[PDB]
Amino acid sequence: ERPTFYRQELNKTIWEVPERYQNLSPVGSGAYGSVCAAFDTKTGLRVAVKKLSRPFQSIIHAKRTYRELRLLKHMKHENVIGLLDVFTPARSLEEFNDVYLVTHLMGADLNNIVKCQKLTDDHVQFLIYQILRGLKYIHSADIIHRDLKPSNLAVNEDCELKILDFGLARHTDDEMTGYVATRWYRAPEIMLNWMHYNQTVDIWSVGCIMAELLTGRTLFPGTDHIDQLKLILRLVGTPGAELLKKISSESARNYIQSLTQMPKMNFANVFIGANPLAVDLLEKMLVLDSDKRITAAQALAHAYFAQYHDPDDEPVADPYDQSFESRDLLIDEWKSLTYDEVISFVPPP
Ligand SMILES: Cc1ccc(C(=O)NC2CC2)cc1-c1ccc(C(=O)NCC2CC2)cc1
Repeated sequence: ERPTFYRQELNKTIWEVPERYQNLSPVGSGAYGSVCAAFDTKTGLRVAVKKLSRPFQSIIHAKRTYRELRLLKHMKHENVIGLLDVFTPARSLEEFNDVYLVTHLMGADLNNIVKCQKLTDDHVQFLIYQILRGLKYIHSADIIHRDLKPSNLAVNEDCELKILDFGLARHTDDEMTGYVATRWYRAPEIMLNWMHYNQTVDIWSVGCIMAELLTGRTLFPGTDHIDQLKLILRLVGTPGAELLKKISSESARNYIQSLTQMPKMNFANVFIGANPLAVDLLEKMLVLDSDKRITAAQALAHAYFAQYHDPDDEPVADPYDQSFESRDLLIDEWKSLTYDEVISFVPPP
């Protein structure tokens, strides 16, 4: 049964949304795309409404629209952003051309938390616990976040946390250039394209985030890719023979071999005053060889989280069929698939 929709101008375009959503107000300062906060009068929830920009203008846009909708429809986990609603004012596939995604709105991101608050060790435990609990779920569906950073960890007043923006990858070279947070949380294998990477890139990012909650300071605030790699290698040491062999980029291998060999530093001296259990977990996360990093499931059982860990309440995801990713389709075929997903949406309980 079709809701009645109303129109207003927001973010220099016409937003057309069901009446249940009231007091739309732009948020994010552009960062999360075209997102408005709203009040969902039907549920009493503060919601975030994302209007997809030009979702079917190219094959690339059409496929990424389908991708985002597929991802959100799948994720049903307390620590992972999920889909409250998805709609279009279109009454048929022919007229279908805008997609609006509705999620919970959290009051802040972690970037603002670590900037404006003092985090106790207990706050760090709880926050990192929740990130790993959400990542266990994401990783179990064979989704890689690839871009985990403080600004995509959404947090309410009770420090309850949801992970945003997983599996969408993105980013231009210019965006990754220079003294920029966009690059500081990236695993070096993906920063320098050493090899075909996998979900283990996300654990590096968690290590960088955790260290920063502990010290209040960016762990590897490189001024550029090369300066960042040097900051990283000073802390964790230069690669050994075994890791070198795994760098399939011959070019990248050759460069990294030009560097003066350095040993791994003592993490107790780097993280003075930190809980020894935090120091140990950092050591297990910040391993240069991605093969040897602790996994999210393993990390949840680490002694640092003894107060939060519950093995009966760390769920995994239902199978996520992402065979569409291998598929070459036309714009109108991606658009039809997206429409089927809009039409079949059933809201959460
Ligand atoms: C609305 C929306 C739609 C999609 C996605 C997403 O992650 N998609 C990728 C597929 C996973 C995210 C959102 C969204 C959810 C929450 C906030 C929020 O609370 N921001 C932090 C506070 C402002 C300080 C912003 C955007």
